[PDB]
Amino acid sequence: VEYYSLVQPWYFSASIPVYTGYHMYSYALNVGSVHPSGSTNYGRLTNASITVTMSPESVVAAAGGGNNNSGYNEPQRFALVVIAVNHNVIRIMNGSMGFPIL
Amino acid sequence: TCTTGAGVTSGFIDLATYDNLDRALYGGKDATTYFIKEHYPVGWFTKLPTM
Amino acid sequence: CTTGAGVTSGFIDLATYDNLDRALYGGKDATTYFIKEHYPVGWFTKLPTMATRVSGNPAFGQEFSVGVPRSGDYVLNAWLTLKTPEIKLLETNRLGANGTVRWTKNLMHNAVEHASLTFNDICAQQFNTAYLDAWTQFNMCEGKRIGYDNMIGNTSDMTNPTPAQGQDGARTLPSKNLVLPLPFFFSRDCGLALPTVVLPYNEIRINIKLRSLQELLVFQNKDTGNVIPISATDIAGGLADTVEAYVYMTVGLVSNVERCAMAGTVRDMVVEQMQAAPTHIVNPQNTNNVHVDMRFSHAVKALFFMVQNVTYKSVGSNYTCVTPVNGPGNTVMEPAMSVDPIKSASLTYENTTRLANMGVEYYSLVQPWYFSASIPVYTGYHMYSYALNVGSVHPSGSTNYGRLTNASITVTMSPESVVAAAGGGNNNSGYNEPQRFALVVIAVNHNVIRIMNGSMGFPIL
Amino acid sequence: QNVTYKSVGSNYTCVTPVNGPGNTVMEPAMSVDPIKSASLTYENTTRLANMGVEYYSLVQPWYFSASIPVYTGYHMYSYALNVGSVHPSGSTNYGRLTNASITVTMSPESVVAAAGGGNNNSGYNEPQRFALVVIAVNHNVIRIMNGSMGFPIL
Amino acid sequence: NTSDMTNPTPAQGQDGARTLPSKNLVLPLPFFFSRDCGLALPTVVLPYNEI
Amino acid sequence: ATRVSGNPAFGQEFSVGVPRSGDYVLNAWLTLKTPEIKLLETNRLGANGTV
Amino acid sequence: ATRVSGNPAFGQEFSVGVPRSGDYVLNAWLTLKTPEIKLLETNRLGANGTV
Amino acid sequence: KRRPHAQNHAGYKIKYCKQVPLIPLHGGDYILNHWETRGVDRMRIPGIQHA
Repeated sequence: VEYYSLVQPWYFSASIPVYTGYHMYSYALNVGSVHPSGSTNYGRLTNASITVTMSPESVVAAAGGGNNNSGYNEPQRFALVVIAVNHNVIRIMNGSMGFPIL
Repeated sequence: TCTTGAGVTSGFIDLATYDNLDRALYGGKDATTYFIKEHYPVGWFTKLPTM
Repeated sequence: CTTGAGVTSGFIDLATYDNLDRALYGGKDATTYFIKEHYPVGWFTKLPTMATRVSGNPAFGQEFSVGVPRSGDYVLNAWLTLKTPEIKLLETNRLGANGTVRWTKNLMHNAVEHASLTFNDICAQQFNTAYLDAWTQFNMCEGKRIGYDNMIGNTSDMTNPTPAQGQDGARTLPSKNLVLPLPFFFSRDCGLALPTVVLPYNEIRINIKLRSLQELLVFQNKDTGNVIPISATDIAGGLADTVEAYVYMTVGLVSNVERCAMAGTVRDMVVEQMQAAPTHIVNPQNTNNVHVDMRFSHAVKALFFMVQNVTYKSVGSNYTCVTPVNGPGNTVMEPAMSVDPIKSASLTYENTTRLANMGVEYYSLVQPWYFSASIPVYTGYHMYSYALNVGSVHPSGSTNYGRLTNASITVTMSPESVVAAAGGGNNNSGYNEPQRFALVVIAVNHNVIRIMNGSMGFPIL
Repeated sequence: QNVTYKSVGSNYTCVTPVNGPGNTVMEPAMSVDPIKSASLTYENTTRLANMGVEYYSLVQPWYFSASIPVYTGYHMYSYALNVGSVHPSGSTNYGRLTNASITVTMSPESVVAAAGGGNNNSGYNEPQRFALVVIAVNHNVIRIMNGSMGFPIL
Repeated sequence: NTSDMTNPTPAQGQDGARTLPSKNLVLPLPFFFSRDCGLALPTVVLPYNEI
Repeated sequence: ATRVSGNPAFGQEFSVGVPRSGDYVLNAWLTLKTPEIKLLETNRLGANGTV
Repeated sequence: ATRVSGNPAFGQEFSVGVPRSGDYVLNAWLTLKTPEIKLLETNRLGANGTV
Repeated sequence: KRRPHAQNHAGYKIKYCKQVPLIPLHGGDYILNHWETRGVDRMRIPGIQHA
């Protein structure tokens, strides 16, 4: 997880997060650059999956039993969220806008 | 002699992934490429602090 | 899991290649796997059939004969079924309260001695209990061992001693049918089958002599571990001399395309017979070695020699130097001292010793490990083999005894057997009574059987 | 192989055997193979991924062998359809193939047995040490001529 | 230098008996090909080298 | 990156061969798992000792 | 095996495709991890109950 | 005594290492076929719909 957290943001991102989490992976050489770079089209790709492994701290904090002012005094619930950023083409003509390829 | 296996299957799959949007964004003979930096001469000079 | 290998990983293994790989694999004429060649086979069927009894009614302690039915092109499987009687002890027995009754070890392979198969009126094959025990202990296909030990007795229920009715153990030995396959030359391999359609002028018959029930039941003493003969009044219901026993054989039917084509032609088949040397009594107290002169006729293949404890006729298949005794828990246990009486053995031709005085462990373990399909799990069962594969139907290395002169086998006994022969042991020691031993030698040989003009005979004899 | 004591032998489990009731050897409660997973690598190309230890223990002997071990450990991987077949079958030659690597992962039982402190009659009463051994079976050609033997290709 | 490895820890008998955590650290390797994207090793063009 | 000389160890020198068969190598980094440090009470400095 | 339909679950039926790009396929096995079972005193059988 | 026979020439082991393409055999999967491409509708009139 440290690889996603630090290495790629250090190499080919604008900055590095200062909080725990926010694991990123981008095919492009610069996420902030508006100019297109290396990327893959998931439309022509078959089923793709992402596998994630939890941590002993997470599995012990999921249950309660924590003492006072420990945060995990009550059982804790987690959720997984994934966001994807892509490119698209918009065309302006005849006083109107629309996607030529959608 | 050894036996090495050129590129990665995942990279080959990503390269094979190609549609109209990718054809519009990339490709073409006139398209420039990375990993190659053009070099041009620069003027010759020196600098020095002065009281 | 996360398997990133993929199919493409094997391309490197496919690509790597050298002179060794070129010599081993490759070539235009080299065969390939993943493609199985298919060839047609004959059209036939098989089904069980009752065998026709032609000799009265079978009974214990007597000999009964059964013919082979016709109308079947080939017969390639024979077995016997027998329903054992129900045994229940009585408090009025001779041994009193201290007395148990149990079935002998290997109930089948016992009560069947000198079973013979005859063509017309000529004895063609014959085997007995020693050969049955040796063959089933040496050429046993593992996986079917449990089935065999459940179908020929020794099912841990028939062999458990049962005390009298008034004692703690009042269980009665169950009356369940048991089956024994008959090992014959046609039953050895599918390729060897009897042409019944081609032999209509010979009466193919099977002669089976059972054994008296007196020596089939072990009447053990509870404390001293002694054995005495069983009597009719000892057990409830008496002894039923008559018994229902049947013989089943499997027949095969084939089409006319070849069943008539092969008729009218001389056919030569190779078969395996049995030769048994006369039994010799051995007394280890007087002599330390015993020489037995062996005389056989055809190309011998294997020699099985064992020493059997013959103190009591009731107990059978006892090749140990000490008889079994009753144990705690209403079960039979082998005594503490139980080792094979043979210490060493050697083989002599003329006056020249082909085999030196090798240890018993050689014949016990090394020879079965190399030239057999199984290793015996009981003490005794000593084998020598002249062939690479004993169980192979195809002929292998073998030496004819017809042109070979007198040959001898010398057995040097063990001090354990010497001390077990003399009695003086305490209760449940097995050798409390003096012990007597006998030596048995069995040989397996090839032979040629010719079918011609609707009859069979031995061209060599 | 457990190598804590030189006197003991063929101790391929994570805990040494201990004396038990009835003057018989008794295998302690915690006795499992230290290997949890293994994989192969061909010059930065994993031919075999991080497969489970049970795979090598059971599936491979079931398909490409003649028996299955009755003791812990004893992991194999065969390039050939039949291991016991003397006739040649599928195999790869390492002469024309560059450096290859084997990777193994330990187990929580192994790491807890490495440190001592276990109670009496547990096997891991003292710190435990382990050693990894690899064996390979290969083919060769022997030429007999002029009353002598040698390797035509070595 | 994350106030964990660089913070001194007293012995077990003192108040501070914490153990230094064992984690993984990553160091980029400054090389001429890593300096810029336009500078990269042509591995496909170099088959007779050993890097 | 393929290893060519044993395994890494403190106070030792090890070489790693760059994986060939690629097209453009442009970035490299080294990851290292630090050990676990636990001070004892038998040290030379005794109570006045920090690690 | 190429997953092309759903996910495994108890009491349901799922179908899995055979991967292509292989010259020959000659084997197949299915692996599954058993869950964890713990007994409780709140069982309908009370103390006289085992699972 | 006859002359012993053994391999004498050391052969020609070419230095460096060779390459194999390591390409998927058929490529039927991992890739669509210009149809059923998710997120795009091929059966659409050109963008003159907004004209």
